[PDB]
Amino acid sequence: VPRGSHMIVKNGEKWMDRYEIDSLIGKGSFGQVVKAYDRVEQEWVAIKIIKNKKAFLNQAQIEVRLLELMNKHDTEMKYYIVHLKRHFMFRNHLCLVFEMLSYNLYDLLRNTNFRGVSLNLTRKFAQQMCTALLFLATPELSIIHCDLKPENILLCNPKRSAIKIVDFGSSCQLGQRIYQYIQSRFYRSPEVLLGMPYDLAIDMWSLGCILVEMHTGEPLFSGANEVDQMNKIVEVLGIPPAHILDQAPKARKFFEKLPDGTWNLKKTKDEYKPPGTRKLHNILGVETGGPGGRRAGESGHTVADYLKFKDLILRMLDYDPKTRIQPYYALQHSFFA
Ligand SMILES: CNCC(=O)Nc1cc(-c2ccc3occc3c2)cc(N)n1
Repeated sequence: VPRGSHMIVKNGEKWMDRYEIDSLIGKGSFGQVVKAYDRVEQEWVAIKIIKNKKAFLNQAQIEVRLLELMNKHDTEMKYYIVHLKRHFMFRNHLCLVFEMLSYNLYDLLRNTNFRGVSLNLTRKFAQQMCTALLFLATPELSIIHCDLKPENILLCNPKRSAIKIVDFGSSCQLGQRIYQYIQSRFYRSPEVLLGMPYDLAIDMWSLGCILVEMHTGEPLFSGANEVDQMNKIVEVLGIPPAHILDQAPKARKFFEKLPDGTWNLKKTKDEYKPPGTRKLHNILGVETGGPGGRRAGESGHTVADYLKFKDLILRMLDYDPKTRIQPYYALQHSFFA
């Protein structure tokens, strides 16, 4: 019986006279993902090997349940989610076999030297991701991904724009609270930072942050910690509405109520641009040739195009989860006309 939690996986070995292990795709907290040739079906597969650890096995069984639940819907919208082919136990690990995909949107950014992809490619990713979130919002699913980031969105094919969402290991359904901390820090919604109730709208917040990053090459809100995260959000979007902060268990982690009932930023221990002064209009370079002016004198990057993109992003980055744009309405936006 092995001591480590990780499965020993030797490149070139063959599992169950079926799966020819080629290479490691990536390692994580959960375990690893290996590229393997399925000799029975004659196709490449990504095998997700879960660590022999109770927390990770629990997460993986939830991910299996949610993926199988999505599998039974007929809609074309379901193909924006990675397809789980099968799962089995092997050398005492849960193994999930997925369709082989290409590299992730962070790798795509690194291949641009973090200068960003075109607004035309950003629009394509945006439409597919809004369609995927519409699928998760199906009432019988009502799945909150809770970890949307460039690394969990993968190209199907390296030469094409088709994408899929992977990793439902931190996911839950509408009304559940399972994990102390949720969302990757850069992509973490205000409601989660403020310890407030969360629904499917937190995934739309993450998408808004991701889409700006895909076009600029840099994270919109790159917090070192939760206080820095909230402060960088405030630089762009201003002090959150009073009706939110007044109900927020963790309002006083970031803000203080003054005697008039108005909220300001909490004092530092002892740096940020004033609230609302880091305008998204200028981050995107709407009037100034796009990010760093590098898009002036390309097509598909007009002021008209940028204004529609910014308007949609700011609807996705609404502080109020009740009024934040929902996938159904985002798809009708003139940005997609
Ligand atoms: C490191 N981030 C975690 C992670 O890789 N998770 C993950 C990855 C994959 C997956 C599926 C197909 C793939 O083709 C190439 C890589 C790859 C990963 C699927 C699921 N459900 N979760």
